[PDB]
Amino acid sequence: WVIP
Amino acid sequence: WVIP
Amino acid sequence: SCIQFTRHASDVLLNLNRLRSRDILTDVVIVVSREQFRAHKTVLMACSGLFYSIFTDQLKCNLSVINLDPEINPEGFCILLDFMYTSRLNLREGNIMAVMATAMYLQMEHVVDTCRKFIKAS
Amino acid sequence: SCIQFTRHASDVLLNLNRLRSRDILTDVVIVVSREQFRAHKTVLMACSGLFYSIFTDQLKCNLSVINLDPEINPEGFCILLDFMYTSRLNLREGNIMAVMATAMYLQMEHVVDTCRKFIKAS
Ligand SMILES: O=C1Cc2cc(Nc3cc(Cl)ncc3Cl)ccc2N1
Ligand SMILES: O=C1Cc2cc(Nc3cc(Cl)ncc3Cl)ccc2N1
Ligand SMILES: [Cl-]
Ligand SMILES: [Cl-]
Repeated sequence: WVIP
Repeated sequence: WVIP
Repeated sequence: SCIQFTRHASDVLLNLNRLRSRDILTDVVIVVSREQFRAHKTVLMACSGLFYSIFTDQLKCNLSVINLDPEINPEGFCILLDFMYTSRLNLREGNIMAVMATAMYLQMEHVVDTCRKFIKAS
Repeated sequence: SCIQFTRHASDVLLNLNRLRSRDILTDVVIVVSREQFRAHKTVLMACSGLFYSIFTDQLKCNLSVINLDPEINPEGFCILLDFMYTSRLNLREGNIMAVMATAMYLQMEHVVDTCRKFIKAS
């Protein structure tokens, strides 16, 4: 999971 | 396009 | 010896979401309490262990309406349906409990994992 | 303020390809000369300008069989159908001309672009  |  | 187009999967999902927003080729309505959500069975199956089981059933595969368990929160479902079609999860303090419970019911293991991690941190 | 799961789109496409290999929820047969290819209309639309136009047509959207132009090569179509469901293109010296022609007909602009680049290099 990432910060888009 | 890449070499997978 | 194939070559690969890096953005292909993302572009496919983006176009499937555009079809969903325009209600094109949607073939099922998911009923969550009073709320109704139109979708594509194949996308639901690709994202959820529960929908995968439902639509591989020789009788349920032909249903145009699926009613979820009355404990399921429509907002939690909506957030998860958006994630299915975009890879983006609107996880917030006020919805995390309903999102985790809905992801557990829908069998969306990666969402369950990040919800458990985010709850643990607080 | 969403979070994003990097592998989600690829995982969705992988599961759609698994459904295709098992002939699950396929809703159209594409006829190319004597050859037949089963697929999901939504995936075809998401990948091809031609299928997007066909299945948004109020009459053609309801057809279970689509016949391609007799000039279309079944192998070129097969290579492109595999690319639609995997992001992987089996581009070879012996098939590049048939793949480019089929991608132009199907309106798959990124495939047309790499075929033009690979031909130019030789
Ligand atoms: O967390 C999850 C997400 C998920 C998706 C699917 N859907 C498929 C799985 C396979 Cl092997 N082939 C085809 C499909 Cl559509 C099943 C279980 C789960 N669990
Ligand atoms: O090279 C290409 C690939 C492609 C895909 C699609 N399919 C869509 C486009 C839009 Cl805007 N919304 C929804 C869909 Cl399914 C149309 C044209 C082309 N050209
Ligand atoms: Cl997931
Ligand atoms: Cl393309």
